[PDB]
Amino acid sequence: REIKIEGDLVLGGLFPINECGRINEDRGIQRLEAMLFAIDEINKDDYLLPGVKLGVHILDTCSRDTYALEQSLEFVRASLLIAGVIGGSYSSVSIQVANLLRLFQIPQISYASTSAKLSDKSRYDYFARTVPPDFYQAKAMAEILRFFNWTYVSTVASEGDYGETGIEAFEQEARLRNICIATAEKVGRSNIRKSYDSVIRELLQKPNARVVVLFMRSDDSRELIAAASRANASFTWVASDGWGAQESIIKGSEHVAYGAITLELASQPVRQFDRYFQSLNPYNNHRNPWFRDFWEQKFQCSLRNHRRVCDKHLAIDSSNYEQESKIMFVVNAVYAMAHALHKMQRTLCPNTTKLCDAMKILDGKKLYKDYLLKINFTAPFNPNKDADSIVKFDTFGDGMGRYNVFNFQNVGGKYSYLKVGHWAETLSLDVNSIHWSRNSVPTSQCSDPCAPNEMKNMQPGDVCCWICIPCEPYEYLADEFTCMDCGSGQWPTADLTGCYDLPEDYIRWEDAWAIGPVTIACLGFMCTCMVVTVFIKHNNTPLVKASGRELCYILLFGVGLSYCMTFFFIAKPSPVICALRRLGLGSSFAICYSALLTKTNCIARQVFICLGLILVQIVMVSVWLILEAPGTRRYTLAEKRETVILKCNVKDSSMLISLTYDVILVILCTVYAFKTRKCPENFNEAKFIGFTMYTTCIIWLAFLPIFYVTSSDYRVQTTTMCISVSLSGFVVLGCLFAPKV
Amino acid sequence: REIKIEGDLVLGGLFPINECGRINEDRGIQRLEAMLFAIDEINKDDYLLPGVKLGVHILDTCSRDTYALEQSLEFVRASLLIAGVIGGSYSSVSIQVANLLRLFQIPQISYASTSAKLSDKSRYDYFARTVPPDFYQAKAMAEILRFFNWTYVSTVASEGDYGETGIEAFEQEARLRNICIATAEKVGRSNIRKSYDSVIRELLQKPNARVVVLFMRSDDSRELIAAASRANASFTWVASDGWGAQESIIKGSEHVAYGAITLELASQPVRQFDRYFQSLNPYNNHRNPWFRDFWEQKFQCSLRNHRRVCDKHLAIDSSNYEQESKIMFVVNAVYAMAHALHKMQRTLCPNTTKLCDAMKILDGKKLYKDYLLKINFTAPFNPNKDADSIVKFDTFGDGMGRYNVFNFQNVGGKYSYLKVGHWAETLSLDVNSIHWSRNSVPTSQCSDPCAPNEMKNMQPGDVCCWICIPCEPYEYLADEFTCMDCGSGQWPTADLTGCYDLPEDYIRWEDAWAIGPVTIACLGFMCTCMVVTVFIKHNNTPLVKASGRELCYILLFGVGLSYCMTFFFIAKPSPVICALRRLGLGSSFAICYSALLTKTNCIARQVFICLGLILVQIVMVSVWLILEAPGTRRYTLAEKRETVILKCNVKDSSMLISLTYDVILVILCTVYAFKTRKCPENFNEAKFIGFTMYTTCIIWLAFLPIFYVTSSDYRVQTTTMCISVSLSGFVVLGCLFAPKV
Ligand SMILES: COc1cccc(C(=O)N[C@H]2C[C@@](N)(C(=O)O)[C@@H]3[C@@H](C(=O)O)[C@@H]32)c1
Ligand SMILES: COc1cccc(C(=O)N[C@H]2C[C@@](N)(C(=O)O)[C@@H]3[C@@H](C(=O)O)[C@@H]32)c1
Ligand SMILES: *[C@@H]1O[C@H](CO)[C@@H](O)[C@H](O)[C@H]1NC(C)=O
Ligand SMILES: *[C@@H]1O[C@H](CO)[C@@H](O)[C@H](O)[C@H]1NC(C)=O
Repeated sequence: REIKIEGDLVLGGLFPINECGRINEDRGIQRLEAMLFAIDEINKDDYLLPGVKLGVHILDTCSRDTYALEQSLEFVRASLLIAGVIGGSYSSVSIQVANLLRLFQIPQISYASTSAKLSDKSRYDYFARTVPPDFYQAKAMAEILRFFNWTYVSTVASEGDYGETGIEAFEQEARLRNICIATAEKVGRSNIRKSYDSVIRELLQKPNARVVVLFMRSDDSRELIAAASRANASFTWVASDGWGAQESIIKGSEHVAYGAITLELASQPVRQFDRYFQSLNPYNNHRNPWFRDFWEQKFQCSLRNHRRVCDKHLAIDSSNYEQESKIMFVVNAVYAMAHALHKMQRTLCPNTTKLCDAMKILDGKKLYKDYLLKINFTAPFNPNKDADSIVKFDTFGDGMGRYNVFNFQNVGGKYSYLKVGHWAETLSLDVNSIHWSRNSVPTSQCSDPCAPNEMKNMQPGDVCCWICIPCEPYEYLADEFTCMDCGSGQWPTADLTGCYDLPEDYIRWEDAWAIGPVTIACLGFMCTCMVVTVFIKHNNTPLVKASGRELCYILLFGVGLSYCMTFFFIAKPSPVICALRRLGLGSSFAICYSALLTKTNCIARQVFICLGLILVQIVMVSVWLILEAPGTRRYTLAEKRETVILKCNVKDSSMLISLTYDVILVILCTVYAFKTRKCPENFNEAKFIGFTMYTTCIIWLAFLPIFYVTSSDYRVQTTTMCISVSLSGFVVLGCLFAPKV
Repeated sequence: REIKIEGDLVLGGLFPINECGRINEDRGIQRLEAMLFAIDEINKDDYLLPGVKLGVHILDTCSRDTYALEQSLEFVRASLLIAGVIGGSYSSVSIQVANLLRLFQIPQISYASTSAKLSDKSRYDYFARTVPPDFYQAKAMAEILRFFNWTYVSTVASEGDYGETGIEAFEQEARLRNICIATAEKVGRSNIRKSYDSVIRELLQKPNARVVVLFMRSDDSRELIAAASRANASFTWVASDGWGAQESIIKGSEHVAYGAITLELASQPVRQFDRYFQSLNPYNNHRNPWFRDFWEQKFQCSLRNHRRVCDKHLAIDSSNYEQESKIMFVVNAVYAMAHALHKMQRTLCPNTTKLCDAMKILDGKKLYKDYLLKINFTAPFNPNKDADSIVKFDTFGDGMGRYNVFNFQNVGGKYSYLKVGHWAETLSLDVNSIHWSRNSVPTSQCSDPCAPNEMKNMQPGDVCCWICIPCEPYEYLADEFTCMDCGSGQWPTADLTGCYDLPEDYIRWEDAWAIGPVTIACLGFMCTCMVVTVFIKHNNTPLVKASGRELCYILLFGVGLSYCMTFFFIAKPSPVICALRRLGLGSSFAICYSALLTKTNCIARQVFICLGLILVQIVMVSVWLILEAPGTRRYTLAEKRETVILKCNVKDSSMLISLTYDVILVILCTVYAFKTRKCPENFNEAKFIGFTMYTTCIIWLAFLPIFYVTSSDYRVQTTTMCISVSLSGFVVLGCLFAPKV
């Protein structure tokens, strides 16, 4: 089981064919028929090793680490001849052969070993890939979980030298663009969490992690899809090139990965392969001893007594297979050895064409410094040469990171893969053909964004998580993380940034006071109207002649003003109104004192009536000073969180100070009118004035101490002030008209 | 630089000597002079390979991975002779030589390679240690962070195949005994966090992680102590056997690790070593070419023109060195090869003694199945044979986990290590000789335990962290995580589990009422006393004869009872007292109705006085029914969070219902006594009774509507009820005595 065609030079090469059940049919013998294709297409091509036939010596690796070492001794046991192997297509296969070809100085060219450990050039100093490392693959998994703003993800990586050193470079590149990984764990096949149902349940315990980064190998992604359909669930499988663009890892679970996003490595494929690999039947196939049963296992044929025996019209056309992505890399990484062993011949022995004596030892260290910086044109089957087709190794012997972004679009019945994107500067994937799980762009964040009514961003200690919590309704949410207050008087709008002020109320609308006391004040116009018969119609009455005929024009005209000052208590507050209420209340109780205590010396006496007529302005001039000097415009009281009630610019004691200027003259009114409690003059002094000395001004000391207790203060001061003069309007001044007529 | 002494058989062995600056002097040539000691002590010992001389072929490893492979080819390049190597003392040295000795079937016996990857017997099937794995070392780091209850730790492990597979078995054994690791990171020498100041600052950003699990190698623990003293800080270094019991990793930082707890592997050392290694001078030392400059580098001597040249009286006694712990393991793991190559000779060729023809090929696979189950007595220098000294491999080729627990006690000036503990069942370390950092048993938990006044355990989503938060003061903290309420009436004690009830108040102490109204009631005894002159002294008065002489014994005796029912309003509430208040208040106002409305028909009238004398019990019999049928015991009102005020078992309307039974007879009292407002009989009816018809019962309708408004209800009903009868006690019944005398 090893090909041996002779040649003046020998190229090695060890390929994963077995897996020893299957022949692997996609990344296996579809690559061994490509490297052997290029060797068949070198010896015919002149000006590239002319006259020096290249022969190969190929062995399988059985897709296993410690079996590759037993097959790697077939090269070097003649050295204790080979001028370079073509590496191993897997990762753990090609690490622990570079730890044995290093000792004999044999160069190794891998073509798929995307691992980060193989750039430490102090240990593997004979290892140049033609595939970019996995640091440029975590960089395409941070810029693809930020173009969709997924933040709360859950990474899964297989154990070994591929996952654990390709996910330790993702956790140090997802904690740099604020991506919060929930659950990271191993899945590998040596007793960590080897039950695949024990790890698909852990990804189901989190309900808010629908984006799972599958950085696993090609073995633990056909046993994590065959264990994510039994224990039935679904996510958005974002996966590395372990999954890749393989249509044989998904052969029996075509509905659970129906929105998967995988990224292969970008390759414009070769177009002379499908005229060669398609024309290889088991009848005409000599060299490789694994191709004689490849068509047996692929087409399920036979050659013991199994199913349908091979008919000769069974070939491999484009209805069977699609050419693998990493077939450009196989024919590229074998010409790089063919450009090294040609430029060496142009240096050591340029006069001769065949193998000289100076190139018969094959100095390995000199072969690694004539080759590591060797750029070239291309694999010559791919056109657009200058448009990114230059094979070129870096200082570490790598390629350039060029990553297509595939998608598992299940649209045409046949569940096929489909390209959407790019890399190397550009995240250029177009969201118009990407199908998804449940046909929607999914979200995975730690906490949901909530309503902007009272919530706020409260991130306790980290960046990826927060919590929305209600705050006060009088505040505004300005900085979107802590709401702030605007103060009393103003109320925030629906935007929760600015606050709008409020007026007081419609005091004059009804309030059970815009119709009640003004109807009592509607009869207040009838107090002076009913007393107008004493005024002008019957001014020559003998009882009025013995009364204060000049005094009743002060005693009853202001009684109508006491029935008129309540009108200003219902209008809008203003310096023309609420300061006039300070001028009105002093004028209203300028009659209850000047017609009770003064009329004891006038109506129950004109030699001193000039001082009594000047007694109304005895404090009213000083009351004019307190109605002019302090602030007499407006105010606005603010109670608990909803009050804009606009009282005038005084206090309760300021009205009490004006109340003290007149009621003290009414306090000693009945004390100065207690002597005439039995003896009248015209049956009116002891019969009427003593009643208004007691009963009238007691109401002036009843509701007035209650004026500083109430809150709305609607009719406690408007009605009762106008109602208190109706006693002294009728029982002493309208009472005289009762026996008149 | 390789020892070669001949023999009929050959034992290998590769030791870490260089590091190529130092000769490492503790784990290096103090081991190579021990394996070569046992080979010098085998050929003299009969009955253990008799007549077959054992020769060694020893090479250095330079303490490096990929340099051991260039020296491992010196054994096997004659096979493309050696009958077994004695392994590599390091971890990464002895993994990637078992991946090359496996191919030629050569057994390898390590003696310090404590790693968990080397028990996967599908790959390294020619590798039997004599040191227990690292799964039994994480099991001694979970049971040592639970005996001190440290929970919030921060693990640090070096990169490679020792740390990352010895700390991935600690994180899966610290999340099993509730130990919450804060910061886990790599420190290894390939561009992860290779600045050691960048990782000692990350352990300083957490202020609550003073316990750091140092699972690093012997290289990143002399550059993490030489970078934890420059950027000066201190912790409690709990460290694996990378640190171990080495007194050369701490040579210049003897104060920063002064409370360190390290665990080596338990070994009762050999006692024939210090008679052999102490007697090896550079004059008499032939074989090993590294010992000729070992004493040059150890004693800082010379042999270009450096310091003090070697005098011949310079030897190595017990004042220089202490024998390493893993020297029992070197002489043990080389006799296991000597018991394998002896029991094979007793099987294949027992008739002859020397090497026969059947043992001249040295079948390697048969050498690994005659040996892997081979128990033996001991290395024969260690006594107490049956007391745990049996060399024995398990099914995976291991030892038994026996771990001493050292301590860096800096007590004697010379900062020496000191043993405290044990393992293999028992955490038996005794906390009486353990010095610490700052002489205290440290703590590292996520959140501190708080005061039990109002706090509670609030663990949001995890187990390792919580938060203490204050709750209500009327609740008790029962379950130590959520405080619970006990309800009104009872108040929790200092234990915050049980609640104690409260009485109401001392109502009769002062309350501005235990001296005020009772002094007014002290004169209440003087109302009947001043009226006693009308009672017995002057009962034959003509004004009293025209008055109700039989009626005043009902009108004034109950007036003293109205001055006596206020006494029950100050005593303790009870069915004898507060239900008597219901019987008293009806009896108190059985006089204000029967001497105002009834005395209008008696004192201002005996043909109908028998119905008036029966009018006191006209509703009092039904008032006795409501004083007997409902609940008449007690009650207890509970206001907001502090109130146990015990009113009697009625409502305010229940007293109002008793008030409605008598005051309605007093409501129509003045209406029935409004006719005699001008005409008296003995100048007492229209002059006194009409005053008590108006002024007395108006006070009965003044304070009684205020009795259901007050909260404390101290003197609003006790004083004013007794004060209201003083009007009808004096102005109508004491007023008649005023013109009498
Ligand atoms: C089955 O045993 C193992 C062990 C380790 C890895 C893998 C594995 O899945 N390798 C995958 C991913 C790959 N990009 C890489 O080199 O890791 C290349 C691509 C290829 O060559 O076709 C494979 C499999
Ligand atoms: C300097 O380069 C390296 C690389 C890897 C590990 C180490 C290392 O520190 N090994 C330490 C710890 C050990 N118990 C083990 O076997 O890992 C044995 C004990 C000994 O044999 O004396 C050493 C050093
Ligand atoms: C997150 O990314 C999505 C992807 O288009 C975008 O629509 C959205 O606006 C982004 N959110 C923020 C806050 O930038
Ligand atoms: C935690 O361990 C220490 C170590 O002795 C012990 O004293 C303490 O009581 C333990 N705490 C609990 C809650 O068991």
